[PDB]
Amino acid sequence: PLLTLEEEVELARKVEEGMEAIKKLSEITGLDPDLIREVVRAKILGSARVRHIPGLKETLDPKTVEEIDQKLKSLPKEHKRYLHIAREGEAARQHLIEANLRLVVSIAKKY
Amino acid sequence: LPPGVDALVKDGEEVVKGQELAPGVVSRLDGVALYRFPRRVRVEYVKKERAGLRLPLAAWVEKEAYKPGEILAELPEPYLFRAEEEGVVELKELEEGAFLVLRREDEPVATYFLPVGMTPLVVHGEIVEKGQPLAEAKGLLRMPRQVRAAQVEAEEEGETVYLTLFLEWTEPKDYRVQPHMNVVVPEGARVEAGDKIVAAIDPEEEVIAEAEGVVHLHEPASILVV
DNA sequence: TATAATGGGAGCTGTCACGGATGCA
DNA sequence: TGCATCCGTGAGTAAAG
Repeated sequence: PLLTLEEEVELARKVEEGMEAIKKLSEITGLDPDLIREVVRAKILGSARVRHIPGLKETLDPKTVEEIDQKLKSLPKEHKRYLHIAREGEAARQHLIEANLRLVVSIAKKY
Repeated sequence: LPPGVDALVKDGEEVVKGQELAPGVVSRLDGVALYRFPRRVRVEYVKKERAGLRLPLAAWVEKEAYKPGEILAELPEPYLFRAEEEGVVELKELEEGAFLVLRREDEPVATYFLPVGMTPLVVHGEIVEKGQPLAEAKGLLRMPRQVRAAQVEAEEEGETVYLTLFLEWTEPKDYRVQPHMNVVVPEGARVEAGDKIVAAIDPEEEVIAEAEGVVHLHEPASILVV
């Protein structure tokens, strides 16, 4: 279904705050921000989709994503909070794209 | 939810299929209802103060404390509760019942309490001299539903008693939330002075809790049954 | 890179007979 | 166990065009 202004603002906000949270998690863990984003995305989407990303320096298989998810789950409460932030941001990203898929059609029909 | 109408169910509360969720909504399934973007945030701010009252000794109903609605005294004839200080009247009417506060220069000199059954005979800001009627108590009088008497201290003087009540009650203040604002506080949580309730785009539209109180969410944009 | 924009158009047609798979009663 | 019904497929050679 099509979003209401409130749902749109809420999803966009969660997306922005999740990107900020991935930045903060890279600050803390000293890991790579892109690898962190890929791990959060992998868990949000499920094991249905897991593949090697071109920019990543490591091959993204369920073993390494479990390792990184464990290094994330072993954080203090005020640190591990950013993990939940990022997860909810990714879920909002997916639902925002899916909610606005109709606009693409209504534009592309004229090309 | 249509505009302005409120929810007949509460946030976090489990529901049943067919159970109506609002005056125009009936949930098709069972489970945990959830609020989507509450538009009005009401905070019940708590207040622990000290207020006095003088009554005939015959009408009094002696107790160590008073639960809400409980009878405080029963009067055979109309009685005039008179001022025992001189000042300007700060009238503060609750849902039912009121508080009178007297202040001389600016500092309060008397804080009275008029439970249900006492019609105040004064207007906010009025000047009162010592001994003039602040309220008439007619017949039985009882505590309001919104305020409770934690402790009671009495003093016998002549044919009257003077009660120094240790009162505790809550006062509501509403806040209007806009679609660009999000509630960062759950239902029924406790805030302090300085805690944030509703964030916004710019800091000057945020909702900060002035004092301590209990948060209540009303008028959600929609209700999500999961 | 910033008003808002939120579900598509074209079908197009005078066989024909068979063989084999699907669909009902 | 028997029928109607539908879908796919094939329907002459050389020449020029």
